Amino acid sequence: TIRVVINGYGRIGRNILRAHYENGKKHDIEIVAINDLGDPKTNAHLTRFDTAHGKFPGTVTVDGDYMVVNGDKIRVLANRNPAELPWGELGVDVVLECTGFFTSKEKAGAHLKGGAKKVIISAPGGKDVDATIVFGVNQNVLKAEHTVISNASCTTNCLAPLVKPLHDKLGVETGLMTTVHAYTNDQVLTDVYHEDLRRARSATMSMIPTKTGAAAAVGLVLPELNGKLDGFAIRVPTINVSLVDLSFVAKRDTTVEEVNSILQAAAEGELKDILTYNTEPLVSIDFNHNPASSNFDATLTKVSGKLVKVSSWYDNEWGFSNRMLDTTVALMSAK
Amino acid sequence: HHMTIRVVINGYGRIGRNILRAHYENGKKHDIEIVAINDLGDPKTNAHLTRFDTAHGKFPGTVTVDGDYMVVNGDKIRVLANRNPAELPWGELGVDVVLECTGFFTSKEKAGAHLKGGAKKVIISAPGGKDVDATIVFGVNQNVLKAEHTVISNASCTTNCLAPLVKPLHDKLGVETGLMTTVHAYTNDQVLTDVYHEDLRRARSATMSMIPTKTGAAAAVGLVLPELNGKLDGFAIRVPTINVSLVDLSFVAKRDTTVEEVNSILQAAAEGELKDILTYNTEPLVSIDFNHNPASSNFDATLTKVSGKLVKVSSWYDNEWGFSNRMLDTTVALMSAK
Amino acid sequence: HHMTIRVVINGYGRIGRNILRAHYENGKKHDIEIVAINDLGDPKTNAHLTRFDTAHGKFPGTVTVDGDYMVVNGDKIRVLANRNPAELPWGELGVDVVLECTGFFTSKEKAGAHLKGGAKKVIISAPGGKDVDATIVFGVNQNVLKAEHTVISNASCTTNCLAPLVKPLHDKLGVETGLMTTVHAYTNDQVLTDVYHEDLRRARSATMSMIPTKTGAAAAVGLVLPELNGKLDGFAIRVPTINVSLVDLSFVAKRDTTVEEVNSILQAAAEGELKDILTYNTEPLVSIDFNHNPASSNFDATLTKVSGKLVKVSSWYDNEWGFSNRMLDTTVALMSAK
Amino acid sequence: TIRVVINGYGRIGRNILRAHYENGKKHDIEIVAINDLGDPKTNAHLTRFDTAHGKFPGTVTVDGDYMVVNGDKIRVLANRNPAELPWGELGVDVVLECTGFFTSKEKAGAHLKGGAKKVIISAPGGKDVDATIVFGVNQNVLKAEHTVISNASCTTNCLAPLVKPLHDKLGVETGLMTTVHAYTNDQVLTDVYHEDLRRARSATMSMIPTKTGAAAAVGLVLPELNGKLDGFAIRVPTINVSLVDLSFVAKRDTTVEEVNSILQAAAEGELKDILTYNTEPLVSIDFNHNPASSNFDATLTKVSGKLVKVSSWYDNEWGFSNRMLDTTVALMSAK
Ligand SMILES: [Mg+2]
Ligand SMILES: [Mg+2]
Ligand SMILES: [Mg+2]
Ligand SMILES: [Mg+2]
Ligand SMILES: [Mg+2]
Ligand SMILES: [Mg+2]
Repeated sequence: TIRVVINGYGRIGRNILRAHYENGKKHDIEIVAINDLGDPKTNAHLTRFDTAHGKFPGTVTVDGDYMVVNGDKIRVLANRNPAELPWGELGVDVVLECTGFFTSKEKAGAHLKGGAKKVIISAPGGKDVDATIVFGVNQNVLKAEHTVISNASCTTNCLAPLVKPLHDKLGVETGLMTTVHAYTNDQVLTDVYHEDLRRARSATMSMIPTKTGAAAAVGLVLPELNGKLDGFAIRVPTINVSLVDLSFVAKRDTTVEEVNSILQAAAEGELKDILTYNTEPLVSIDFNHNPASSNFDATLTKVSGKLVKVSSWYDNEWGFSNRMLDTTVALMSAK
Repeated sequence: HHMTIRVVINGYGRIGRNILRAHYENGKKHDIEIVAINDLGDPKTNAHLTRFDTAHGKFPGTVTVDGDYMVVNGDKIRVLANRNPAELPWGELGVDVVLECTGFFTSKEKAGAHLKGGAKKVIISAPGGKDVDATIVFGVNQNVLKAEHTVISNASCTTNCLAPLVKPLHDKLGVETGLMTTVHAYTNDQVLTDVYHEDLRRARSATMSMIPTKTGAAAAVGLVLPELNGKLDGFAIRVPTINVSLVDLSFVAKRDTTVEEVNSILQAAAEGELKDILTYNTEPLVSIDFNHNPASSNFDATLTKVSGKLVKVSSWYDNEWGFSNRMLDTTVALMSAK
Repeated sequence: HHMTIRVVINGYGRIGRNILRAHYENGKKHDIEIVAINDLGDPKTNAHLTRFDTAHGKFPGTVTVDGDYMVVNGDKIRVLANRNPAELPWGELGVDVVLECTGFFTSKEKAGAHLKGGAKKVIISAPGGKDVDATIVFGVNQNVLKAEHTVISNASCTTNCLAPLVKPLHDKLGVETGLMTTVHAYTNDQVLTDVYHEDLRRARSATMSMIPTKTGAAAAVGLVLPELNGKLDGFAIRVPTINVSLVDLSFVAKRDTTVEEVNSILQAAAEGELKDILTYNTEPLVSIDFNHNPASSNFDATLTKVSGKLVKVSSWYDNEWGFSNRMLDTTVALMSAK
Repeated sequence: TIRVVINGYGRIGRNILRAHYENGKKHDIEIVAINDLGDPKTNAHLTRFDTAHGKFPGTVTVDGDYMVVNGDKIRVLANRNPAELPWGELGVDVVLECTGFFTSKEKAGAHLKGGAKKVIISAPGGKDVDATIVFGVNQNVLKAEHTVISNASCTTNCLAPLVKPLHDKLGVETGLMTTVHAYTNDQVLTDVYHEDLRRARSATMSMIPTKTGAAAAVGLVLPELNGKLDGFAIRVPTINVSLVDLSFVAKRDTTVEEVNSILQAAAEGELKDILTYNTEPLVSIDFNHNPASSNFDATLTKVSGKLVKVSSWYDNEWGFSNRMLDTTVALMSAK
């Protein structure tokens, strides 16, 4: 059994914890501690009640130095310097690094000095991380020697399962992505100073372009695609669930039904439960709280010559949270 | 206006009301007088909706109802309510052009009822049936209009954004094939909370979801640019904004190009032949900054991507206001055709 | 269910569909079987809208269309489509109670057409005409029901929130007079972007504004609590949320009271006679936390204010789900009446 | 002519500046400097483009140490310690204190040490401020000796003009207010740690109660009402424009038309242009960018016995911004 801690009990951290309990602790993981600078009773309240993900169906209480979730005593800690955290004295196998402040292999390595064996960054990592993993696509690159890895981004976890079967079975010459994306807490309600002049604008009233690294990052996960994809994001006024819209030039002629069949076979085969195959006339909220990384919408496929468009819905919080647990197991399992 | 084009609006829904607002808000720049509105609603309600709008704010002007007339900045506009266009007193009113905005008369056969009532021409504020005399994106193909054309289509808001964007690129680079997504504001064909609709996706709350919907607007470019017939297709994703939309076109160029070259082609078009129809934008703007912008296509050079021969270009458009202003442009072009 | 109450739903709009969902989502807690739905829409569309909802999420269960039946968790529900209730085969189906959810048959005279078709009783999912046999807020006055009552009203969602809130306070403090504002989620009588409506305020975009609207729900308390007849009035402010509303009642008490005393009165009622109808809340919650809550009135003790003899009490309510569950409660009470 | 500076060029500061220029500089004021920690080009961009208030109709450029607005050179400064600001060397008459960090008479007095003559706090002040002003209701309490005052809050500026004529002409025994209020930037897009557990919840999806001091603060402005009013706020998903809903026990019997007539007479008399009188069937967005403090909606009045309900719409940004300019003049004019 793998002993995990969560560094940063924000939205990502809370959703990882909820994902662990809501699936019946399918993974051989015990969350033995949370480190967060906020006070425990507020963080427990925000675990019990969420707007996007509703009420936690389990039980959460705070008892002394512990937050108790479905009977499990999770040690609460509040040290801003990771190397002083008692990870070694606590037997910590994997730190889920969810603060957003320690996204390089160097900064995230402080957890190793404090006694933890490994760290998974809940976001794209520096150039210098040991690996960048989309679980279901490249977790086989993991090795026992790795100690700081990145779990990529929500968007890369949607795109890579979509493009891998298509590149294998059809061939991707080049591609361009737009992700139509729910707003996030790096955005604002009404216009206010921001480093980025577009994210400074009300997220509730506008479509807001923003830069994405996900199309390029698929090159890390699928090296044969390095340099072949580019794109951007459009943030729109929804609280959760996003859409990858990928246009690509196929290397040979194809049809709508062949493209769809390739993805259906992948969803029943090696990408089962990571990639799903959807034919019903659904809308974005129907994928809220769906734990898949990539919900391919076969109803939206278009083919015009060699030009193909494919679209996939993803819960940009819940899919990623569940993948953090899958990657935790695969990392402790690497030889 | 004197010895002017006399127009009437059939259907005073949002499209018709926004044509009237566009005409008055630029000071009747076009040599047009709106002399009647036919609509089945209470005239006092239609007058109130002209004074106050959520998306387009308060009308800068005066609107009163005085008997059988709605008076706008002093202009007396006859208010009618008849379901059958052939019974409308268009000959009596000396109508040059009916702006047909109901959605119920989109073929030449149906719209011809206005001509029976004595109007000289009809412009459908939407894609037309296969029998219409022309389909016009003003700035792109108004030169095809002739004096013989009597029932025409002004295409759609989305086609009016796409065609100015793709015409310069096709002329300089060639288009092999292209696929469009329009990320589009919701419209009144959608719903607040889930309820019966003919379309199972538009049956779903528009305020809470991204909602795919079909649109023929990319295929329709072939009616205005015949060299592109059959080469473009696409669909729409409706999102929770009240107005302003984004055309996102991915296409395969016939030769190699670059971000800078694509942007330069569109900059030249915006400064030249497509001035005021197509604009060129480099500032870090968001969709609401194009609300109440009368251009057809506000190209956003900051978003251009090129990977191999695949190009993505994106253009913002006020899906109500641009089209409203183009209806007036096309009215003048039609009446000027020789 | 065996030797059960056989119900049908006339009108499968949101109100009717949410009754069906409420029945199945609590596992058919009530000894009721829904044996038919009459609606003019395509049954496959109505089935899809039962499986997926924005406000209430996915139905936890199965829904298929198999011939003339919609099959819900294995239960065969006959699907009908007839505009005239007197032609519906209610006698053939052994219907005990029609849940009348169309909005078109709210008087006893009109709803009596269901009785001509052979149903035994009708419950209108809305305020009734002056001729209905009873108006029921379950938990407050279901004891007035008699076996002779055949067409009744279940009042409105807002009356079902207000009456449980005010009944305990009137009993212990006395109400001289009261005025209510309900801060209310938008509904499908409103619009996404401004368009013609009979009401000039509901003609305006519901997503961008606070919109006042009339409601008789405070006056209607007098039908269920006659001692309060004529003492309460109010109106609604529609705001941009899809579901869950807030009753905000200001009233003048007949004796002096305090925040703590007011809260204690409502706590005792919630723990006693009004259990599960009225809840008592002290946690720092917001409206979405009451979405899909089946109570009629979720009193929020954190909001209580008293200044002199003026009291303000506020209660959250899922304006769809509470009422849906109460329709089922009132069905059982009506069929149990002696 | 009064030489003004803006400390804190956030939303309040930007809207004060826009209000000055959009009304044709009706007030005998020159904004001679802005002090803000953000960089000038971002703040100029956010002056040119706003979501709630649209595009500034004037011209804004940055030229060296100055932001030029409609031809006026406004000195730009970036000192976080007010006493080091060159206010004296710059002839600063009134500092409009808009940071939200200096809301006591003591903390705000740092501007006086730096050489400014007076400070107006753009929010409720400490117990210790020299005065709390709702312009149009009590600006006559101002005196030459005052050096730190508060301009109250947006909500108090809506409520006080509403209640003053009613108390004078009818009599307010007691009252309770609900303000149905647009969200603000102290709220969040999706649930995240906050000091207040209700404001920690998504402002776009819920009605969110919050505490207000405005009903009590009307006691400062109208001492005869001290202790007689209480209330709270409900934040709802709109970006701007709010509603005061006041229920009160009148001291004598009255009617809907008398209540409305009292307010109509006040809107044409002493409260002209501060209080407006509205009978059209309007909704909240129709009052966006309206510079009044209190837009009374006569269509909503209710009277049941001695119990009266009156409602007033207010642009909670624009009305207050315009009042800051009115109060600036009245403060420099006090003898
Ligand atoms: Mg002429
Ligand atoms: Mg005729
Ligand atoms: Mg000729
Ligand atoms: Mg039975
Ligand atoms: Mg029969
Ligand atoms: Mg009996």
